[PDB]
Amino acid sequence: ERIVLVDNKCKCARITSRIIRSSEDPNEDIVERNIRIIVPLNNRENISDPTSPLRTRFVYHLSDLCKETCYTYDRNKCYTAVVPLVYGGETKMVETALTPDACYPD
Amino acid sequence: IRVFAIPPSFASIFLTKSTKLTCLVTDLTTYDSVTISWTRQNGEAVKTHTNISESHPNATFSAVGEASICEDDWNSGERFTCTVTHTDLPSPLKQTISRPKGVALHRPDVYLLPPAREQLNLRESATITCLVTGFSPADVFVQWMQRGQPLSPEKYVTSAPMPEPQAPGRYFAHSILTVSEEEWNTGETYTCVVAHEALPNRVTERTVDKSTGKPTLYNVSLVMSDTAGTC
Amino acid sequence: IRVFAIPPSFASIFLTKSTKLTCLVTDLTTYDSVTISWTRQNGEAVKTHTNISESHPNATFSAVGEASICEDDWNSGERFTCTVTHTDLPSPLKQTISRPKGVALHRPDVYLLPPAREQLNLRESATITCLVTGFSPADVFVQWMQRGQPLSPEKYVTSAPMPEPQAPGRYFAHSILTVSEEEWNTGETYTCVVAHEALPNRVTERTVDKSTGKPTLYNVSLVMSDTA
Amino acid sequence: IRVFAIPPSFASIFLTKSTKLTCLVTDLTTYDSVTISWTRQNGEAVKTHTNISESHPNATFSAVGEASICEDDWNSGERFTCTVTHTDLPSPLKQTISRPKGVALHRPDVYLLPPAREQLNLRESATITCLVTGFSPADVFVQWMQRGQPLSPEKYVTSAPMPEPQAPGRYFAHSILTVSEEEWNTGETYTCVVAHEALPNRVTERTVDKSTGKPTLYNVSLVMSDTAG
Amino acid sequence: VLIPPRRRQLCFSRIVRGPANLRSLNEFKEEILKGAQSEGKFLGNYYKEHKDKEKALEAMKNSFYDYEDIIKGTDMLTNIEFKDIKIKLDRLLEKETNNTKKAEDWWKTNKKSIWNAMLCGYKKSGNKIIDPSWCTIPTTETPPQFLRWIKEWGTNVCIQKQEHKEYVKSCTSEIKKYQEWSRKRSIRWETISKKEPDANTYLREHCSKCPCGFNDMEE
Ligand SMILES: *[C@@H]1O[C@H](CO)[C@@H](O[C@@H]2O[C@H](CO)[C@@H](O)[C@H](O)[C@H]2NC(C)=O)[C@H](O)[C@H]1NC(C)=O
Ligand SMILES: *[C@@H]1O[C@H](CO)[C@@H](O)[C@H](O)[C@H]1NC(C)=O
Ligand SMILES: *[C@@H]1O[C@H](CO)[C@@H](O)[C@H](O)[C@H]1NC(C)=O
Ligand SMILES: *[C@@H]1O[C@H](CO)[C@@H](O)[C@H](O)[C@H]1NC(C)=O
Repeated sequence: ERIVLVDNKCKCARITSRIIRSSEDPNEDIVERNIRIIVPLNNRENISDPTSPLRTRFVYHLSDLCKETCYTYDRNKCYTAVVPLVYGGETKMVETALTPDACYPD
Repeated sequence: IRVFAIPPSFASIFLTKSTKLTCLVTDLTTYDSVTISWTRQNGEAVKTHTNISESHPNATFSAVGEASICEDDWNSGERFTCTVTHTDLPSPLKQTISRPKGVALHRPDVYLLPPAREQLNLRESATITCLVTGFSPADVFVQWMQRGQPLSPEKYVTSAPMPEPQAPGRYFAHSILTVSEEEWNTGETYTCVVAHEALPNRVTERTVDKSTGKPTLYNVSLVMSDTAGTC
Repeated sequence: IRVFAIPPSFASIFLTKSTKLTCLVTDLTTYDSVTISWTRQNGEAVKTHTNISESHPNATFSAVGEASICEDDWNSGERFTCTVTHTDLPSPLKQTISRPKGVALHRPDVYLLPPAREQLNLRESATITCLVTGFSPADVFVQWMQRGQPLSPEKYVTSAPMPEPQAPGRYFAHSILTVSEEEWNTGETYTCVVAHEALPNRVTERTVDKSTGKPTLYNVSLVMSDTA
Repeated sequence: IRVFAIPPSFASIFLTKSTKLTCLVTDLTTYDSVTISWTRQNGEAVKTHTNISESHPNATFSAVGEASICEDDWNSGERFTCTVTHTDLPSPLKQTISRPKGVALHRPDVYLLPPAREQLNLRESATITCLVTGFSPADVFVQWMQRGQPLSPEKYVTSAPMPEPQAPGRYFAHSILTVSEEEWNTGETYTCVVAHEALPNRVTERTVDKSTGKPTLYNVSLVMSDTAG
Repeated sequence: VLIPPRRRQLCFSRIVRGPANLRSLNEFKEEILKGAQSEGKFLGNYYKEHKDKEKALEAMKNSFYDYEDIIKGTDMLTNIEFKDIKIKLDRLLEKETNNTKKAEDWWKTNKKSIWNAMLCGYKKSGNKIIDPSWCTIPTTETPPQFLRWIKEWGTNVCIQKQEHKEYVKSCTSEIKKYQEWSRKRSIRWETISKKEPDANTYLREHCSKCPCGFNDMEE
């Protein structure tokens, strides 16, 4: 019976405007919008940049996500950044894997 | 007069995009009689010693072998033997090195731990340990960074892989970096990288600062606006 | 043809609870008139010797004679030598075992780092790690005790003492112990016993618990409005 | 005349890391160079006793005889006998003492209680009592260490072991480290080193800080009136 | 000894498995051992459709006897299951009751062997009716299946060998990659060598599903 209005994965939100029938008598049925949000509490400010500050503030204006300052890594998407590496004095760029679990070659 | 064949470290395989074999002999008199040929499993020898570097502070002889071989050829399991004909050695010896057969591939889960609260209370130094757990093959490569600036190789010291007690196939590695507690108290981010085969693109990184390593306080300012937001 | 003395290290002394002295003969075959006697500077080599090893095809036998002596007396550097008289080599051979006084004594600063929250979140297994730093002698011995009972050496792997580049006179060693997440969330307390010579009491403990590292202050501030 | 034999207590063996076998004499007329000695099961000669007490003003001389022995012989049950040989003594007297046996070993439980909040408000001192309960036999050596350095015995006082009400064999003890609140408000280790025979490694520690405990202090501060309908 | 997945399929409550002792055996060990109604996730989650219905209940028979031997002398060697305090949690509480009965005298999964027999957990999620003949194994039966040395062995071939067998009957290197269980048979054969001559006959005649399995792989 749930109608999942929004499932934005950056600003994790699961607004479900599920209708609930009231008791045995209809015509007073209640409508409820369950904004289930999972604040990460640990993700960095610029989530793709690990060296950025920590998120001490989480704005969830529901108007924007109904229709970006990304917070939570999406399952399918891979967030990564280049890293410097030194082995014998050579500084070689290479891509990283900030979410290795979902970033296997597929 | 000891010569040892060094198996190809994955650091050279990946970052330099080449395979180099070094069967170096040290603590021997200089006669320049070394004839080093990296004979393969087949009769053909891929390459001989190149760029011999005798110059050292101790003035002892030092001949280093080289073998530029294909990475796929390495993965095929072909073995290579280094032979030394120096008169110091009583007889020539061949050092066969082979790529291990049937090694399982498992992701190197990288966990970065912050210095203990008590250690910071010491107000003298703080040690950050990057733990690499559950990886196969045993070979692994770890480096350290701070806000995009790699640290000196001496500042961070890593441990040789040892078997994982619960998973005999897997291994674990241990790398520790030390910094002044003021640097840690500043909140400077420290990032640890692990270069290993099992990873998707062979490199993964994790970072930690004062505010995320078992922090005492969670300062949240959660704000929601336009709760209704019908659409 | 040489005899290799085996000075039981601090790890062996602590584990076995007693000093069991052994010197092992290498590359020599058994001969008549074999002699063994722990001789100090004083010369009172009156120790009992028992369980003499027999000849080994590779000419490597122990000819071990075990003795019990105080820890502190050995720490004084008595320089025990098992005198061996053999037919092929008339000259007796001496193999001193003693503690070099030159080595310093810096107490370990053992730190117990709980499992990273990234392990617990994945919810498979938690790897407690004990960090032992600041000890000059390379003779650490780490035991893990859970619920006050020693754990088998199989469950944990103690890294060998390696040099610490940042401290020339001190070495460090770690000993990770991995437990099932369902066991760490149970609240069990794991104590990292570290046994070392330089310690004032020769033993130190650190306790790690489910709640050793916890956020002491949650500061959330929900701000719910109706307009932009 | 009469002699006293003093077996080494757990504190003596532990505190000095050596076994001291002192044999003092009481009610003995003073005379120069009084000879005393111990004897083992084999009767081997003892180390030349030294540090003999002087002649007391009360005309009673105390001849103390100490011999250093290996802990293995005494902890194996081998018995020692003290013999006194002197011209003043009518005849030698033999007193045999050994490690008591037959007592069931029980692991001490070292619970460390932080000072009461009431004591802190007085601002004068704080008592960090270390509770060593449930151990047998009644021989424990409780010590205090701060930042890995032993604290002076003047600061901490340890009550003698006493029987525990719940069980007969079990005993308990205490150890109170009086420290100024200023030394306690700032986090300090204050480890309670407890040495006892039954322990796996003969020692146990319990650290206490102002941080230890301190349940998570949630501070939910939610503004909800922004909604108007 | 080759420990099966009894390490995890045992889903003891936190109280018994943890350091905390139990207050009263009549109410907490009482309610905690039944508290392992969570020992009903075989058909609840895993065996719900993976295998036939009978095997899911057969796995519960394995847990029950395992549960019984945790209470008195199993062979796990772990501070939470054997050499553990949970066995002492029992002895401590009964001994507190004036030695009213030894854990191995009564309450040995004999006096109150029935429990729920885990069938509530079986029924809680799987919701599959238990046949009357199937309802006597999750509860007590006189055979103890010999101290887990030859029951956990009983379970090895019930799945860990017969399903690889039927895979083989269903690349050849992967088929030949099922011989490492043949070397692992040797050390456990030594273990049993410490009634019937060897382990093979036990599978042949004590066991029912075992004769399907090949006696020896031998590549
Ligand atoms: C900081 O956030 C910005 C977006 O707000 C991102 O910066 C760019 O991200 C793209 C995405 O692949 C990269 O290709 C660019 O290289 C990034 N910019 C630069 C200057 O490198 C990114 O999420 C964060 N920036 C960085 C450097 O990680
Ligand atoms: C706690 O949160 C409030 C509001 O969110 C903020 O004003 C205050 O500074 C925070 N305190 C700390 C110690 O972070
Ligand atoms: C805590 O959060 C509040 C609200 O965002 C902010 O004003 C304050 O500066 C923060 N303090 C710290 C120490 O992060
Ligand atoms: C608790 O929250 C209030 C209001 O959010 C704030 O004023 C106060 O500083 C906070 N106290 C802390 C974080 O200790």
